[PDB]
Amino acid sequence: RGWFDVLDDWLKRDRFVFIGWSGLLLFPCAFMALGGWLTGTTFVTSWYTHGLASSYLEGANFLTVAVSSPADAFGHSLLFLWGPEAQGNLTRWFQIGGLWPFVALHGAFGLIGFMLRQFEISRLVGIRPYNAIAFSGPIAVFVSVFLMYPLGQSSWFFAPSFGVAGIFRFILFLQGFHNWTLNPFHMMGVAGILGGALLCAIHGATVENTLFEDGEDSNTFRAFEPTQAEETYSMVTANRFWSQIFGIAFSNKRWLHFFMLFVPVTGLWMSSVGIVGLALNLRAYDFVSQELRAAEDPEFETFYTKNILLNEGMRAWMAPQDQPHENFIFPEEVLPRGNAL
Amino acid sequence: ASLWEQFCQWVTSTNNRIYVGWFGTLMIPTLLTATTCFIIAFIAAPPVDIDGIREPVAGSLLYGNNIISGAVVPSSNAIGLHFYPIWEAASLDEWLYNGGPYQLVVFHFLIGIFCYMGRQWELSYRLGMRPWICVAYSAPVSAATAVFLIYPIGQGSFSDGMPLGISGTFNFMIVFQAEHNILMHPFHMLGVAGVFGGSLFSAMHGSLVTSSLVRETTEVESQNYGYKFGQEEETYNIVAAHGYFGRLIFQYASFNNSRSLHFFLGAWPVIGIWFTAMGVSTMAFNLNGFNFNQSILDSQGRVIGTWADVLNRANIGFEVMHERNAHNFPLDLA
Amino acid sequence: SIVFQIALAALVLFSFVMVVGVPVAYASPQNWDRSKPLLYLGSGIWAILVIVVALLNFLV
Amino acid sequence: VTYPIFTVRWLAVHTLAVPSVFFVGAIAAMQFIQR
Amino acid sequence: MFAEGRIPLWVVGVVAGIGAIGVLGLFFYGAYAGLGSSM
Amino acid sequence: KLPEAYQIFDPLVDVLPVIPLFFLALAFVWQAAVGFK
Amino acid sequence: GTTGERPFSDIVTSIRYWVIHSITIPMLFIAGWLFVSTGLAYDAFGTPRPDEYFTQTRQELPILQERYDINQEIQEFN
Amino acid sequence: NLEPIFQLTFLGLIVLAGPAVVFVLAFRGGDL
Amino acid sequence: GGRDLPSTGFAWWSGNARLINLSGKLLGAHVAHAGLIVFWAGAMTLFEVAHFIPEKPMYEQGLILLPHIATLGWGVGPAGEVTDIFPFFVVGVLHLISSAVLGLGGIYHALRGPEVLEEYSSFFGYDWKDKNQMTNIIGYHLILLGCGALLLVFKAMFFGGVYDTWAPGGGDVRVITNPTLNPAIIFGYLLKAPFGGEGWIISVNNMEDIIGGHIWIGLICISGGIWHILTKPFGWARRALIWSGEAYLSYSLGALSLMGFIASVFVWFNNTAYPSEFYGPTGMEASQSQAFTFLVRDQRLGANIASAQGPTGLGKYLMRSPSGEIIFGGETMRFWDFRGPWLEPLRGPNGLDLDKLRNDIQPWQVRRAAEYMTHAPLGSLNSVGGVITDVNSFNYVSPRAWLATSHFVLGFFFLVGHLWHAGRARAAAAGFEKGIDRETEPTLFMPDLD
Ligand code: CLA
Ligand code: CLA
Ligand code: CLA
Ligand code: CLA
Ligand code: CLA
Ligand SMILES: CC1=C(/C=C/C(C)=C/C=C/C(C)=C/C=C/C=C(C)/C=C/C=C(C)/C=C/C2=C(C)CCCC2(C)C)C(C)(C)CCC1
Ligand SMILES: CC1=C(/C=C/C(C)=C/C=C/C(C)=C/C=C/C=C(C)/C=C/C=C(C)/C=C/C2=C(C)CCCC2(C)C)C(C)(C)CCC1
Ligand SMILES: CC1=C(/C=C/C(C)=C/C=C/C(C)=C/C=C/C=C(C)/C=C/C=C(C)/C=C/C2=C(C)CCCC2(C)C)C(C)(C)CCC1
Ligand SMILES: CC1=C(/C=C/C(C)=C\C=C/C(C)=C/C=C/C=C(C)/C=C/C=C(C)\C=C\C2=C(C)CCCC2(C)C)C(C)(C)CCC1
Ligand code: OEX
Ligand SMILES: [Ca+2]
Ligand SMILES: [Cl-]
Ligand SMILES: [Cl-]
Ligand SMILES: [Fe+2]
Repeated sequence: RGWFDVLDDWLKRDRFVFIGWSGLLLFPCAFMALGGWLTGTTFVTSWYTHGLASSYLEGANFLTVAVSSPADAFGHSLLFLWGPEAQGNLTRWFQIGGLWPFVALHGAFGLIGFMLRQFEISRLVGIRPYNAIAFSGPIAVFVSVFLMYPLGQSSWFFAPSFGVAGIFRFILFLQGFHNWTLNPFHMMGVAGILGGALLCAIHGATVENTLFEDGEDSNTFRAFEPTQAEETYSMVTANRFWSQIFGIAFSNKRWLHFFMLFVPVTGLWMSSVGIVGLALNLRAYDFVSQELRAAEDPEFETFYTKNILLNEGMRAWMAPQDQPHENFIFPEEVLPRGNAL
Repeated sequence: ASLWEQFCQWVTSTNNRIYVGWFGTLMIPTLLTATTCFIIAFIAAPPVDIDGIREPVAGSLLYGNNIISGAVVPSSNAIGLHFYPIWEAASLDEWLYNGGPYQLVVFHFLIGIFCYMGRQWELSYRLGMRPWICVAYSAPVSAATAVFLIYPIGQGSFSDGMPLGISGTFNFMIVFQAEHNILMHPFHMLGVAGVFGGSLFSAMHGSLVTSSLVRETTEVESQNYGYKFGQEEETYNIVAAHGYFGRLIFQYASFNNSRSLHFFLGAWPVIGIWFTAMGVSTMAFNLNGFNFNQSILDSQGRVIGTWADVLNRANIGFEVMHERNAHNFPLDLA
Repeated sequence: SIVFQIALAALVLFSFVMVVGVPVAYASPQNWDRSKPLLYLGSGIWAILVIVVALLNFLV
Repeated sequence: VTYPIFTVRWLAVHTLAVPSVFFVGAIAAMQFIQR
Repeated sequence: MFAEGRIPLWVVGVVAGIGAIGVLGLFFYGAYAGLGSSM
Repeated sequence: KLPEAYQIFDPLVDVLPVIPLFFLALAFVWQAAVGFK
Repeated sequence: GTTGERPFSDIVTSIRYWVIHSITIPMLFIAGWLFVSTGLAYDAFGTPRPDEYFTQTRQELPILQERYDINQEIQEFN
Repeated sequence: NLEPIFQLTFLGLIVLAGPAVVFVLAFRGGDL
Repeated sequence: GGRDLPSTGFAWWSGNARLINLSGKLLGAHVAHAGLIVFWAGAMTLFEVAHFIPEKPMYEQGLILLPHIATLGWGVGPAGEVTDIFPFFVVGVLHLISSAVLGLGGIYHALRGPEVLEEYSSFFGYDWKDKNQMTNIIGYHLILLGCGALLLVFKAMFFGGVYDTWAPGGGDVRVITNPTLNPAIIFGYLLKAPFGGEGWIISVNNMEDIIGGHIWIGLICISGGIWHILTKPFGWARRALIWSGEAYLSYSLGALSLMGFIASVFVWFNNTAYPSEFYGPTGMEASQSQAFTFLVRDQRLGANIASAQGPTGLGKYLMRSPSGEIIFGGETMRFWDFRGPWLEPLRGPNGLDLDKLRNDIQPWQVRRAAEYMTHAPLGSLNSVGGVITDVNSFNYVSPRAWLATSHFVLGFFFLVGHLWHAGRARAAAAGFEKGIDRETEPTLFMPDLD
């Protein structure tokens, strides 16, 4: 028994927390990402990068803490602790936003490790690896939003900050500057996510309301046995119900569950494609035909042109505070605004 | 026997290709009415003075909209919450200019979806099923009612109902955020958890079932042909799926009871959507999301910003531009 | 006036004693022989306490 | 009966719980900072 | 207690839940006092 | 506020209304003591 | 279905676990407390105290602009 | 002052009262 | 009755379902819960009294029970100023003490009293199928509810009256001497459109109508009580309805959902049964007040508010409603159905009257409009008042907002509960609430759809 196989045995033991070879990458990297985020949201400020308090130590709450993105002056520097910026000074590394790349990079490798874990466990137990394939969706989202978008932009500063209100800021920023709602790829993402939720709800309810009478209790949960060979609910009755209610119904269980995988995953992937576009400011910002007609015809108004106006207002009012490194100075009189407001 | 009994037997018949039922006797007319009007208005309706300031907004395709920008525009702010049926307009042109189609479509649609939920119960009763699919359906219905009925009621005008269009939906959302800070409202946070988690659990359940499919096909044909409609035998190995998942996270976090698993799949998104519907319905009464603007002060008393202040800047930018000609007085109360 | 405060504090103390004892007394059939009269007694006393407080409200 | 005390599970438990409790003490203390 | 040598698991649960409720109450109280309280 | 004679128990009236929340909690405590039979 | 380790309910219902932990858990709680309450956290992480966000000579946001010399920049911000 | 102190004393006595009832019933063998 | 899953078929999380056929235990649960309700009423009243600053308006202090007592005419006088704080204290105390009694009785019945009542007394014993006994209980309770309605009537007529925000000389507690028994008005309220400008019963705008409608409600409820004591359900009702405990629960849940929706709307719109003196302005009131405030200010500055056109060409301050009435301009055009005691002295037959606007506006009206505009029912969840983009220094959320939001949420969840229990009651009556019987799966005997 060579040392490699002895290690393989130890790593793949049946214990409370399976480790596996993938655990070597997953657990330290996941721990770094999670502990870095908790440490930043508890203790670390964004005063020097954003001019914002972003930790419990400064009086922020769960909704307003964040591991904020680094200062825009660093471009896409990876901001290693030992790098030319912090130069091994941990306190400075915290103050310049080193925690953001720390968390982002360890999270990316922890995500890799987790998908490798999915593969490893699927191989060990003897099933098909469709869980890893499904997890590719969240991976695409994380790569596109947290890595690809800022890499296309001027710096990590424009990456989403790891915090609740930081994420909301990123969301509103994308609306105002990129008109992300108008983007057909975001639209397909929305459809995928809403359809996934719909499928989850409808499938759970359908199963729960076509159950077979397999027990005597009003509590129907105890009339199932994991080793039972037969279906626990009536696919035939479910199909008839949905055919008569909605017009169509699933008749193939395998297709149903594959569809439940396919919908949200496809949605995540399409929205990731859209975010890649936004990284290069390749927006679906405008419909030129309506823009031209409005520029010539002062009576032409659509909801599209109204949304354009909202975006203009948001940009002008938010940019000075959202981009403090720019030293934007917008005198009050240049701010766009409607009457009386 | 009697003509009425025969009619009853027909309406409640489980042999109709589409179940009608007593709820169907209301659903079908109202839904067809809403659909016909919606199609006609989306294609060809003239512009609507939504803000009541004689500034009509073009919603239909024939007036220069594409599919993304087109909409059935909410009725005029001058109408407010008044009932505006066709017969209360001096002319069809007047009814159209003031946004009557929106009211017609919305009222019929809402009647129809409530009858759809009743019809789901009715058919489950006729088929001897358990009765609670309609309860799951009450989540989307609640959200739709919030955005088309409850919010306009609280705000005092159908002009503030969600427009029946894509870009109109986005406009609704942006203004809603500007006025209520829905992102910082925990019920919307719960709705987001509902939909993100529902999609997560959909992907997880679908993938685990697909992963544990029993070999019944060859590598050439679709594995879907391994399942035959109406078999009792289980088409996948739930114990193998539990083995995998309980090793992915840990044993006691994995369901091994399919009934409890499917109850959880039903309950999670439904509860999340109920909560976000209630969030919209209560922001209808202007009980808004959290306001932490200037919550953090330094020792001298100067405000230290947080991400909430940046969000508020965005909200103000949206607010000052929205309905740019509609406001005469400094506070957007109505 | 201090008698009013004393009666108020007594009523609160006896209400606490009642909140604790009543569920135990009703939920112990074995020791129901000597806790059924106590129940009676205590209720009466609690009632008396309330009455005293009310009177003292107009005495103070 | 007579299980091992220290395990990989013990370490996974503590790796999380121990810094969690320390952080909670820190945040509790934060609650009484005055400006 | 009801059995010697061990704590009932429900006693442990009640105590731990009371502690969790207490830490959450302290955080909510702190939202209104000290830093972050808008005052 | 409370009339003058009663402001010794102001801090008790301050906590009285949340009691039904504790009753709802006590239901679960009781079920936990019986092992959720 | 047990992978070998002692069940959690067993451990956390044992006397010895509680003799150990009624000490260890409060000790960590108060260590985190003291970490904050002694001011150590401010110095360890460089987080400003409520009186150090602005100084009598810098009234504006101390936004970093320098690509490599941030130690000097921070010290000049104070 | 003492208003939070008195308040917390009342709150804690109340908090114990319910679980104390349940614990006494469980230990002394009353019906549950 | 069993107290676990094997002997009841219900899990712990559905444990109250175990009470469906234990009439004594169920009565104990109901009485103890009633105690909880009365306890909250008393404790919340005492809390609000303790946290009450009697010279700062109620709506600025997060009070929802004290306004109810004030509207009833207790402890308040003209303009709603709090005269005597003791009646609020007495209401709270009485509820607290009776709550103690109710809790004791509920505990007795739930824990020691007889498990079922049917073999102890025919009067209190009931069976859900006993249509006569179920209607008897409906009848007793209908008589009680009629008594409660007449109690309101008696308070308004013979026991000091109620607060009339529409009182001439200023809103005040007044005795209602001429309630409208005229059935045309009373029951035409119920026929009014539930839409803008009609406001089905939300639009009741005078204490005479409210008191007269309550006299009618008392009579209807008492006569229905006697009707249900002395009769049994007819054939049509027996054939249309489900006759079971869960069915009756579902029916009541539907009723409660309807009532909760109605109350949320009522508190949002009505300023008669919810005087703005105690509940603050309605949203409509606040919008109208802002328009009025700036009309007055710009008029004092010299603006000819009759002829001033705004940017769009509609009048800045005044315009026409779609039916021609003279109304405040701006977005508040949607709120032109608003009526409030501070605004009606300026309304003529055609709507707002230029002559009154130019020479009848009183300083108290200016003050009231300013107050109402600045207490618009807008606020954050953490109780920061104003529009959501305002900063943290104004700690206010309207009581109307609290009440309307809470009651809309409760109404919806009770509609959900009604759906749950109605569906379950039907399925249980037909016997498939536990799943499809494999032998007799109905769909298997049904022809294929296509
Ligand atoms: C109709 C019910 C109702 C309404 C309208 C109010 C309204 C109010 N209360 Mg009050 N209260 C209530 C019930 C109510 N209360 C009950 C039942 C209790 C006993 C616990 C209290 C005890 C109480 C105290 C001690 C205080 C108040 C205070 C207040 C004021 C401040 C509100 C606030 O900020 O809270 C914050 C809002 C929240 C905490 C959000 C609550 C959200 C809940 C959890 C919603 C639940 C959702 C849903 C129903 C879940 C079930 C669905 C399921 C199917 C999933 C306000 C006017 C304060 C005040 O100003 O006193 C003068 C105050 O100090 N209340
Ligand atoms: C308003 C809330 C409420 C009420 C009134 C009841 C009432 C009842 N439940 Mg119950 N239940 C509830 C909520 C409630 N439940 C909730 C939220 C859950 C989910 C956790 C349950 C789950 C549940 C289950 C699983 C079962 C019940 C059962 C019962 C019945 C028997 C009680 C018993 O024997 O246990 C005994 C408990 C004790 C003896 C503990 C002490 C309780 C006392 C009353 C505490 C009172 C303290 C108070 C402050 C003292 C004041 C006294 C005086 C001075 C005023 C009873 C009528 C049982 C049943 O159906 O019987 C067939 C049953 O099996 N329930
Ligand atoms: C709706 C609530 C309700 C109902 C239906 C019952 C029903 C019953 N109780 Mg109960 N009880 C209750 C509440 C209720 N109780 C409360 C709140 C308490 C605490 C004080 C009690 C304490 C109690 C005890 C100790 C006992 C009962 C008993 C009984 C049973 C016999 C009744 C009898 O013949 O005595 C005779 C009935 C009368 C003499 C009529 C008196 C009516 C009241 C007391 C006077 C006030 C009337 C009032 C003006 C009407 C409206 C009320 C008002 C608040 C609105 C019976 C099934 C007995 C039993 O179970 O026998 C085996 C018994 O031992 N009860
Ligand atoms: C909470 C109080 C209460 C309750 C639970 C009941 C319950 C009942 N009553 Mg009733 N009743 C009451 C109060 C009450 N009553 C009062 C106060 C009176 C005096 C006026 C009556 C007089 C009365 C009579 C004369 C009869 C009943 C009957 C019945 C039974 C069947 C009726 C039915 O199907 O309901 C529902 C109603 C229908 C199915 C008919 C349709 C009604 C319309 C179409 C519904 C539309 C409402 C609309 C959508 C809502 C808008 C609000 C408003 C604008 C109308 C039933 C058990 C019947 C019975 O069995 O006799 C013993 C019967 O004939 N009652
Ligand atoms: C008067 C109203 C009423 C009554 C008497 C009942 C009675 C009953 N219901 Mg029901 N229900 C109701 C309203 C009501 N319900 C409403 C409004 C809904 C919609 C949400 C439901 C949905 C419902 C379902 C899905 C089920 C029942 C069931 C039952 C039966 C057993 C339930 C039980 O043991 O509770 C136990 C209590 C608990 C498990 C605790 C629940 C705690 C909730 C979810 C959260 C509380 C939130 C609240 C606002 C407080 C916030 C706390 C905050 C401070 C954090 C019982 C007969 C069961 C049944 O069908 O039996 C046959 C069942 O499965 N009900
Ligand atoms: C940074 C860094 C690092 C790392 C670190 C770490 C890794 C750590 C950590 C850490 C951690 C790991 C921490 C923690 C924590 C925690 C917390 C802070 C918690 C909490 C909580 C809570 C609050 C909860 C609550 C609740 C709820 C809400 C539900 C129910 C009830 C309860 C109570 C549960 C190092 C040194 C390497 C290097 C440098 C950098
Ligand atoms: C059965 C059951 C249950 C329930 C229970 C209940 C529901 C209850 C209740 C109860 C109640 C409902 C109670 C009560 C009470 C009360 C009291 C005990 C009182 C009193 C008094 C006093 C003492 C007062 C005093 C005062 C005055 C006189 C005035 C001033 C202020 C003061 C406060 C000082 C549960 C769920 C748990 C579960 C199990 C079963
Ligand atoms: C006091 C007052 C008043 C009065 C009021 C009144 C006079 C009332 C009433 C009322 C009434 C007198 C009512 C009612 C109701 C009804 C209902 C709510 C119903 C229903 C229904 C149902 C639920 C049915 C169902 C069904 C169908 C549909 C068929 C089949 C069978 C069944 C049963 C399922 C006024 C406004 C002047 C002023 C304010 C205060
Ligand atoms: C009026 C008055 C009074 C009364 C009071 C009463 C009426 C009572 C009570 C009381 C109570 C009634 C209390 C209670 C409580 C409680 C608690 C503190 C609870 C809990 C908890 C927990 C934490 C739980 C947890 C859990 C869950 C839920 C999950 C699973 C299982 C377990 C267990 C873990 C007095 C005497 C003071 C004085 C005078 C005034
Ligand atoms: O209409 Mn559509 O949104 Ca409800 O907040 Mn006032 O109004 Mn108008 O201004 Mn912003
Ligand atoms: Ca106090
Ligand atoms: Cl807009
Ligand atoms: Cl305006
Ligand atoms: Fe499934």
